[PDB]
Amino acid sequence: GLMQFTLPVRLCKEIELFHFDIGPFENMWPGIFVYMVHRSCGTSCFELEKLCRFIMSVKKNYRRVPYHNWKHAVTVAHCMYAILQNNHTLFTDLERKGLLIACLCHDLDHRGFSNSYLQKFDHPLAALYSTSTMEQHHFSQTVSILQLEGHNIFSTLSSSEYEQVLEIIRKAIIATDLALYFGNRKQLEEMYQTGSLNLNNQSHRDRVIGLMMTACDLCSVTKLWPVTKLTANDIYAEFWAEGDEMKKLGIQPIPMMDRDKKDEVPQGQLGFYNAVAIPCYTTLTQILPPTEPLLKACRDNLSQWEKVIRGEE
Ligand SMILES: CN(CCF)C(=O)c1cnn(C)c1C(=O)Nc1ccn2nc(-c3ccccc3)nc2c1
Ligand SMILES: [Mg+2]
Ligand SMILES: [Zn+2]
Repeated sequence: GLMQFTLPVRLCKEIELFHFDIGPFENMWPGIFVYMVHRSCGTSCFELEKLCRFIMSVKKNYRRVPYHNWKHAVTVAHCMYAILQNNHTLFTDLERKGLLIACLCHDLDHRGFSNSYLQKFDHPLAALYSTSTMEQHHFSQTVSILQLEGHNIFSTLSSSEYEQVLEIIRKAIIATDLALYFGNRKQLEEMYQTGSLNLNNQSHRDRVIGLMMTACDLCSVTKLWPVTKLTANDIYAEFWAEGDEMKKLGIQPIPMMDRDKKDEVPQGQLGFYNAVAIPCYTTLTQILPPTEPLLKACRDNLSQWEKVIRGEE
């Protein structure tokens, strides 16, 4: 109390932009997160001692995989922060509180494998959670960490405020299951077009917060081209390892996961931008107009993948 986090000038300003890159200095990421909570939620949302202890236990439970790591957690929270700060007055006090935490926690204890690999390996998590296998695990890890002594950042909330925030976080985290995204965006499309979209309807906020989660989760496609391209390398490093593991189980992996089919990456990025990213950011921009720079940067990065195919890089 009276203790602002502040950042150096270039970060203080660039952090407000959608395309911000949190940088290679790991020891600055926790401070970057606290700075975003303090400015998004207020310096009174969380007891600093408890928040710091929660952040460090969350960090310790991300693994050293090439993509689904602690840098991803904080990257997906920064995007969510930019959305919240550019749409200040559309979100409740409890939403602003839950959603950044949801983003920090959304991939907790990920191992670098798809729900499909879990299910074909017959991993124990695939018997406990038949659909959204990893995403039910991530929420489960969030509640475990919140119940450690000194880790309950939500202590000051009423019984009912506490239940509403754990439920915002659960739905936020489940929505990051891209299998759920296609149906969620189709329904959001129809509802905005027929004019039936209603932000007082809790089931409508739910869908809208779910789309925000998919947008933040995919936010490597909204960065400066060299961030986009270099993150892609991490992303394939996991897909190809998964593919290698599929081959070990006696299963031909999908092309996306086969390191033998590297040559086709450019065209696979095009499919993903056209089938997933662009429609995601299009529908999001319709509903929250100030998110348009996510759409515009996604478009620039698609045209960069096109250039790759055309031999221009
Ligand atoms: C993390 N994640 C999934 C969670 F693990 C993602 O989808 C995700 C998030 N951000 N970005 C950029 C990605 C991503 O690149 N997605 C995709 C999605 C489909 N294809 N198909 C190919 C391909 C197909 C045939 C031949 C070669 C390649 N390549 C991709 C790449
Ligand atoms: Mg995930
Ligand atoms: Zn993620």
